[PDB]
Amino acid sequence: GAVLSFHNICYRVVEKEILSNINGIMKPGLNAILGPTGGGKSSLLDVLAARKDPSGLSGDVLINGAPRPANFKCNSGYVVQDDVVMGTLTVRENLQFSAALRLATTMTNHEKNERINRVIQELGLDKVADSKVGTQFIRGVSGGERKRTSIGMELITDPSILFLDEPTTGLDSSTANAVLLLLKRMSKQGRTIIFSIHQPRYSIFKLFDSLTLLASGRLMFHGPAQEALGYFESAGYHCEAYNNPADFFLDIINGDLIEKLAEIYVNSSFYKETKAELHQLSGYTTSFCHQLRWVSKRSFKNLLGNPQASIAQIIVTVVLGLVIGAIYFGLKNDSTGIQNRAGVLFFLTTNQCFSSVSAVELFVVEKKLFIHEYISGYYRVSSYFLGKLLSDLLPMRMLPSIIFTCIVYFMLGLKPKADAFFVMMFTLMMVAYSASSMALAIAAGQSVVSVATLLMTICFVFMMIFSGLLVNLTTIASWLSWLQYFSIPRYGFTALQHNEFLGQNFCPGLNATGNNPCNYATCTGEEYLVKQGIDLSPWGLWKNHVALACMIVIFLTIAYLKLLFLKKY
Amino acid sequence: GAVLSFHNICYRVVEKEILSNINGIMKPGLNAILGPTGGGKSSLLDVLAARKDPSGLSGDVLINGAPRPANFKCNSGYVVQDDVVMGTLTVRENLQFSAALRLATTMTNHEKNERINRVIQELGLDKVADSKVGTQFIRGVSGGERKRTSIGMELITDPSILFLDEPTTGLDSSTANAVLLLLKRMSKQGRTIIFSIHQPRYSIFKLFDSLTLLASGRLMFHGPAQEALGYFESAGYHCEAYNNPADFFLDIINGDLIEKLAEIYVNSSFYKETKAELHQLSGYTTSFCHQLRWVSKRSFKNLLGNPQASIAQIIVTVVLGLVIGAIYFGLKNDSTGIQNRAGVLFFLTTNQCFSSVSAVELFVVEKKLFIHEYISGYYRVSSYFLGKLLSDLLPMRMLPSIIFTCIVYFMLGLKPKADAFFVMMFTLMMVAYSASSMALAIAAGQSVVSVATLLMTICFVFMMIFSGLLVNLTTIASWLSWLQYFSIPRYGFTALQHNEFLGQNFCPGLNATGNNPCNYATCTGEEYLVKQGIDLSPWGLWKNHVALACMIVIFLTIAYLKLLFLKKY
Ligand SMILES: CC[C@@]1(O)C(=O)OCc2c1cc1n(c2=O)Cc2cc3c(CN(C)C)c(O)ccc3nc2-1
Ligand SMILES: Nc1ncnc2c1ncn2[C@@H]1O[C@H](COP(=O)(O)OP(=O)(O)OP(=O)(O)O)[C@@H](O)[C@H]1O
Ligand SMILES: Nc1ncnc2c1ncn2[C@@H]1O[C@H](COP(=O)(O)OP(=O)(O)OP(=O)(O)O)[C@@H](O)[C@H]1O
Ligand SMILES: CC(C)CCC[C@@H](C)[C@H]1CC[C@H]2[C@@H]3CC=C4C[C@@H](O)CC[C@]4(C)[C@H]3CC[C@]12C
Ligand SMILES: CC(C)CCC[C@@H](C)[C@H]1CC[C@H]2[C@@H]3CC=C4C[C@@H](O)CC[C@]4(C)[C@H]3CC[C@]12C
Repeated sequence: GAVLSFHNICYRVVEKEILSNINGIMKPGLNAILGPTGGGKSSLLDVLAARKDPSGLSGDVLINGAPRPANFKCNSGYVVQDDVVMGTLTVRENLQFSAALRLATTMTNHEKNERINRVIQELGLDKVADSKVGTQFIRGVSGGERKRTSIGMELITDPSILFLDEPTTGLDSSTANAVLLLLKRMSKQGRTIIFSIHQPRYSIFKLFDSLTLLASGRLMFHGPAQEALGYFESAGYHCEAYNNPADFFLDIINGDLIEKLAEIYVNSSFYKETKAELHQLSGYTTSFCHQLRWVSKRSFKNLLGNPQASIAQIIVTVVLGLVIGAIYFGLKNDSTGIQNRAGVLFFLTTNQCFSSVSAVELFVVEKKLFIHEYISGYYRVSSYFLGKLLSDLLPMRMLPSIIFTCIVYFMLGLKPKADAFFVMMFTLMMVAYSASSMALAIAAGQSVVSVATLLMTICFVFMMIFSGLLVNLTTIASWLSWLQYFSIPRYGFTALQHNEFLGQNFCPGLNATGNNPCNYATCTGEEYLVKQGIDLSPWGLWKNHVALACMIVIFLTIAYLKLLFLKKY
Repeated sequence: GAVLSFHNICYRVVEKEILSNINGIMKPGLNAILGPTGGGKSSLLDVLAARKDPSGLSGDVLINGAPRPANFKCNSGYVVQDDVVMGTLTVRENLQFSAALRLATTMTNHEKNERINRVIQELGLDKVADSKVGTQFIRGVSGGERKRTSIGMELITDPSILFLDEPTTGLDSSTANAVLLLLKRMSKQGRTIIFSIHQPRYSIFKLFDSLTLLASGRLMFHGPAQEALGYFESAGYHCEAYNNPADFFLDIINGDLIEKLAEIYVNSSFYKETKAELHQLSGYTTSFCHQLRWVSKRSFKNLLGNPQASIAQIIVTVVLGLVIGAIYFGLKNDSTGIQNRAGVLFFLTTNQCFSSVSAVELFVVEKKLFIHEYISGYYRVSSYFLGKLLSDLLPMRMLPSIIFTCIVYFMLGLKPKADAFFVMMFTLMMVAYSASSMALAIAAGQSVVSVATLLMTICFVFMMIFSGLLVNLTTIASWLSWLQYFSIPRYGFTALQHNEFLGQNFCPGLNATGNNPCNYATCTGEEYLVKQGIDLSPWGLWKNHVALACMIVIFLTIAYLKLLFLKKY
């Protein structure tokens, strides 16, 4: 099988050392890593799996007599403590996704289906193959079945070496025993299993083949688990009956010293033998389009399977549209036309902007899953970005603009032409895309959602002040005027005003005989636009969409560069 | 000491029964309640402590031979699974609060200080008496010390009977052993301790005096913990060595049936004896002002000790004020005066309204603590309400109005009089109070903050539409006009407009010789007000503050009635 031999490890993580001097050999079977919570057990596991940065590593990890290959992460499985499976998807769907992106595309779909069937049969999930996994807060298969599902996702590719972080934490005692019996059955086949656990039971402990006890980043013991109790008893720490030996081992460390125990081990017979053995030993699959298609498919299934959020936004949009159509019904070309028109346009623009602060959750929620799957070799950092946008961003943001315009444009009696209807729709869509893109840029590469939401809201109100309606931008002083070019709402609102007010007359029965509206009237739409600082040329309408497009590109590029330089280790 | 004898309990919680037929006697010592998670162990604990509604209870709880007194909850302590201590306060401060509200006011402060010193010495917290407890996510004393602090808060009043829900869950093994040794020391004094635990160790289990095993709402065993293993072994379920007997007992239930075990117990020698014994046995301190003072003091200390949130809001307010003063600097009485004035007033009003959706967290965050302390007899439901308002609501909402007005009123060149400055300040303060009150009304008596925040934002935008600026309320149709009287921003904005536009002239060099501004000019402020639908009489300014005050009263009363009828059991 495989023999993962680590020798003289020292990891320095501010320069702290969480693993000091750890050497051992993990032969095939069911190997273990025990110790207190603060001990470097998960850290050692990651070090052996190469899921940790090589910066601090100061030792030689050597598998089956040769240095670790570059494709080790891809050829070896790793199971997370908290399952990352997609609740909205069916078990077989998740297994199909993993098979699609990990296994070679040369394999035909029939062969992959056979492989998935084999794995499902082995884990014993055949009954619940076609059932939704569930969020573990939402209803679905049981927690043990979710854990089995994760194990299967990693088992698709026939891994020789398999790592497991806390396989039994949060599971019930019966479920935990079931999981570990399953792992023992897997190990009898020759697959080397390496895992870390917390507070095991003697029924569990009786199944181990090797034991690695860690405390405060030091090696208290490495050897067969059966002989560990004899070793400690020989050291003088006698054990009482009806006491789980694992608890006794932890108790010795707790003191109910550490360097003394480490030296005792160094003088053991299990250390010189291990030294002799170690001295003897020492001296992308898939194309870009495939990744994009599958990640987009998974995202769309997640969107449909959990429709509570999207449906609510659609409902709110429709209700607001029907209310606004009734309130502003029958806009008139009289003294009060200007106020109502400007007000409705302002409201639509700001509603499109402030409703886009819900895009911060697009990447924040799925951060751990993204990191795990990138390290495991599922996909590139580009395909994830493009697919997630194409699935979760384009349609949701493209809908509200269409709904609003179709509902309100003819109830309100706005311009009766077709050239203007689609300009309005396009303008609103671009505003929404730009605002959502700015949200992604700020919120990308973060795990906390609160701060990003606060920042987004503050920035948007500051932008909204510098829109035309509230301040008359021609009045603002020079040393603060330039801030208006950094406003998303300004461009959209200006475009809508240019589209609507060009041609209207708001003076009933002027008769223009004296030709004098008293110069303080605002009798015509063009006069209002010029007094507001807007340009009546056609370029004045499109120099706003140009800016919105450029802002979209800039923000999306920033978000990509933030995901690409994120720390994934 | 005390002998809490329960007999023939049946609790029906939709009519489900989670406790079927449970009888037992809990003599002085260190008694226990074990079983699986789904078993009614916490439910039984609450039933014995009277923290559960008497509706479902169908049995006789009898303490020391007499029915439970009405003041039982006050004379008996109860410790929650998740500690509710205030992190922002020092240990001694929390103990002082509990002593102030639980112990009689007749006791002098010197005696109470001596009592607190005794308790601190007993628990062994003397070293960390003057250290902040911490949130357990923020730095502070260790988790074990927080648990000891809770135990002390309950131990202030010298309870004869003491209840503990999961005293050791989340604690480290060494810390758990320390806590339980402390409880054993307390029990040797004659105090009857009753507690529920999960997955104990044999070191812990060796300390028990009585055992009560529950599974699926049925009594598997009640008797001395020492004899339990012999009982089960006699039943045929032999036990292996190096296995914790608690785990063996749970394993028997897991099956690695229940009615069979219950019948076996009914035929036991520990059941007839208990029946014989049971048959033998059967056949506000403080004034309102004190409560208000102390709850307000605690709230203020919590506000100062965690200043990250308040400081940020103050900073945002100041920054916005200084930006707005620069943008709108030197308002002129010309064609563009009306727009800028109306815009700034609108912005200030809506900023005061939308910034008050952060008040939903005032009561949502401290819901569990409020319920626990009300049931324990700390305070009334009125004193908590008034004190929490007086501490957390009045100052925070009263500051921003003052800051905004003082900064901007003279930079913008608004009315140069004093009568108007304070009208503006008062108007803004009332708007903020009314909006925050409406937030409290909706969010009161809830544990989830998301839904309330969404509702608040939606209601506020709907209100903002019906303000004067965007819609010209004189245009709206009759069957929808009446919705304007339910708008908080409308009243404030109308008041500010009435205060500012009354007397201004926005037509430079009219010369009024022909006396014709063309009737479409809006040459004067009064003309703008009347065209907007506002009343120029002085009553038109104050009929808005009257409405705001009435809304404040209505919403606060609603919130109180929602807290008073909340389910606390
Ligand atoms: C339109 C008034 C105002 O622009 C202002 O000038 O003062 C401050 C402020 C405003 C609007 C909004 N907010 C504010 O703080 C928060 C907010 C949330 C909104 C939401 C909820 N977002 C947080 C996504 C909507 O769905 C639609 C419109 C929304 N409008 C606003
Ligand atoms: N990236 C890091 N930065 C700083 N300290 C770290 C980092 N990774 C580990 N450590 C430290 O190394 C020590 C070991 O932590 P460790 O990972 O082993 O926790 P664990 O409880 O044993 O893991 P698990 O519960 O998942 O099995 C800790 O003190 C931890 O703070
Ligand atoms: N107010 C309630 N409404 C509905 N069901 C309830 C209520 N209180 C308890 N139950 C039910 O009674 C059963 C027992 O739950 P229980 O309180 O004992 O959980 P527990 O794990 O044992 O408590 P703990 O962990 O804190 O020690 C559960 O099925 C629970 O859903
Ligand atoms: C760099 C980051 C922070 C994003 C900021 C980009 C902003 C400031 C840039 C991006 C593209 C720019 C626009 C590009 C084209 C023109 C047309 C010109 O006739 C007027 C200015 C205008 C309208 C620019 C204004 C500033 C602008 C909107
Ligand atoms: C239960 C909730 C919705 C409370 C909101 C109640 C509102 C609708 C009530 C409370 C007090 C009321 C005001 C009381 C006094 C007057 C003066 C009168 O000359 C005009 C109406 C006006 C201004 C009322 C309008 C409606 C009003 C503001």
